Amino acid sequence: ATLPRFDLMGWDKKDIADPYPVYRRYREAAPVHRTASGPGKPDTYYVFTYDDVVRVLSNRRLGRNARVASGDTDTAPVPIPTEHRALRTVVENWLVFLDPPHHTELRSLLTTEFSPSIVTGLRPRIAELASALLDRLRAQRRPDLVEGFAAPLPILVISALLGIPEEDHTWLRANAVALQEASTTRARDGRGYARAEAASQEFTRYFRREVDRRGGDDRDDLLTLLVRARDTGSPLSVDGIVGTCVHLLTAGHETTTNFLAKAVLTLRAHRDVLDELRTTPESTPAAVEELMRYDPPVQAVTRWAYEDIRLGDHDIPRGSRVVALLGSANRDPARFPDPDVLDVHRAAERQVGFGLGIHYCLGATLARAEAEIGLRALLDGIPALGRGAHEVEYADDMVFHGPTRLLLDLP
Ligand code: HEM
Ligand SMILES: O=C(O)c1[nH]c(C(=O)O)c(-c2c[nH]c3c(Cl)cccc23)c1-c1c[nH]c2c(Cl)cccc12
Repeated sequence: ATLPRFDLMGWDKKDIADPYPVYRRYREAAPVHRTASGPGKPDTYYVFTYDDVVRVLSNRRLGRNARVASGDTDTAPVPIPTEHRALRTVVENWLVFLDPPHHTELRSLLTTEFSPSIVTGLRPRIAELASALLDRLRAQRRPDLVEGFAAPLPILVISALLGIPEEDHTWLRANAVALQEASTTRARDGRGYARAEAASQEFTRYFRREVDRRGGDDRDDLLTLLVRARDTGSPLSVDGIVGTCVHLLTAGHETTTNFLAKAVLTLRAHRDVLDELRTTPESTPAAVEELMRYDPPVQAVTRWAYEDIRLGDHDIPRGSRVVALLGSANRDPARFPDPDVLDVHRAAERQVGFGLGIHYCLGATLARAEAEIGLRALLDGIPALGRGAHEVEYADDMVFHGPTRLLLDLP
């Protein structure tokens, strides 16, 4: 061919921070790129166009279980190495890696807790949190927008939702990042799953203690809602409740964090727009839509073929692993003219940064509230947000994509 074998492993720092040119070349050669794996194994098909990505997350034929796909069984249900138990029992229990019917029942029991009406009555407390955070972060030496803002904001929001102390916000962040070392795009090199294993163990005990405490008080809070189901005839285990808690805690912030951080890098690289938001507050909602498609926090999601399927001009055999590049789709010229230009005026409801299909983002509404509000606080809270320079460090993560830390500078 012309361009080489494609995958998401082992990227250099500078391409992680700006992979769009990579997605562009490959996308221009072919909409799908097959990447074999060997002797009796499944190849991976990477989808780069918007239309194909939509089909992939739409198809009732692409599931989340590799072990269901292969008909094999010496195969893990979740992409977690068998030797690691705690880790593995917590990831198997994530709604995201679930297929109907189980997934349907769990999403339904959960979905009512993130309603537009609940989110609306939360906007005030989310605004108040963000402000107080910018206060502590301001009286500080070498402020880091991530650990000092983008990370604790959504953590405080989801933690109050679950029913756990805010005082643990830093402790929750640490373990979350440690656990995150298990996603498929990271190395397994030097200290692989090791840290993710210990992170899983701490969360299991931590949450186990919580659930064991339910029937003292009972407030409205996910933990109590869950344990209530189980005690009144609902079919779910502690391993189910525990994983669901970890799943929400992580799903509840790691994406919001990466979005907030990358939203700052984007605006600083587009001062005309950032200067627009500062002067015109109502533009925020529209801007959040663009910032979202321009540089989405989730660059890749995977599905598994449960029977043969034809995507693009390739036939994807039952058992294949399919990867939908959300970041590539969002910059597909076939659907977003001038994909590299930050244009807040283009029509919304097209960007797939929140996914699509039955696994669409459970807290999309909440997420969008934290983004609009959080961005606001930044725009109004840090006048020099777009001035001077900064220093950023991206993580070795192509799934949860975004800065590990983002430093700005003081007055
Ligand atoms: C701007 C921030 C956020 C972004 C960009 C985002 C993006 C996504 C994407 C792309 C998926 C699909 C994954 C797949 O198909 O494999 C997803 C799933 C999910 N997200 Fe969000 N998310 C965000 C915030 C949140 C928040 C704040 C919560 C907490 C309420 C949350 C909870 C979930 C859950 C539970 C799922 C799995 C749902 C299922 O499997 O049916 N997310 N998210
Ligand atoms: O590692 C992957 O390949 C992966 N793919 C997805 C996906 O959804 O397609 C995820 C994932 C888990 N939770 C998610 C949420 Cl809440 C949003 C978007 C993606 C994910 C993950 C993922 C994130 N963190 C993980 C950990 Cl810690 C273990 C195993 C998988 C993941």
